[PDB]
Amino acid sequence: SMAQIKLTPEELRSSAQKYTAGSQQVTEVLNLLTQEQAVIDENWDGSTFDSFEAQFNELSPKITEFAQLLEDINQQLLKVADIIEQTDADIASQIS
Amino acid sequence: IKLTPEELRSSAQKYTAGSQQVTEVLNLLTQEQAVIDENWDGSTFDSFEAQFNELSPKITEFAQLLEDINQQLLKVADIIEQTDADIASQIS
Repeated sequence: SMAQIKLTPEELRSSAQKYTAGSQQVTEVLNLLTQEQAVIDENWDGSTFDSFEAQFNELSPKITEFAQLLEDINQQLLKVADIIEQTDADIASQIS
Repeated sequence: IKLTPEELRSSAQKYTAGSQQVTEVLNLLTQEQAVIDENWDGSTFDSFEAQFNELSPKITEFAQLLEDINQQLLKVADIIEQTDADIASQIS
């Protein structure tokens, strides 16, 4: 329902940008450190970081789930923003 | 350990910077989730709100893990640096 949305198309698009920037950063961190984790693993034998590696692997899927949620929110806000903007265009031109 | 103290410290820096960046994103977008909720009445946005809220605690756990890894890498680096100095002194 459009009556419930108190943000303008431009405001929706400003918010959206924060979510996509956020998604990209979280992904950049995850990928960088996923790699660090392997550099360490390869260059360090023993069980001394086994608990860290297991906690990391277990949390990792939560982190990719998060990055994709943020990107999905960006996409939805963008689409809703276009819909509302088009609604204003139509009301202004089709209503006398 | 095939890694020098310097390499360990360079790696540690990445974990702590990553920890901070992940936390900053969570913080910014937690605030933005509240702005949208306050400015979008009804239950339409409830699904995105719910997913975000469920994941939030795990994002916090993840940032804390990165900082813990950072701190241990730094401790290990200190230990190995003393070892390097003792070996060098012994041979010299």
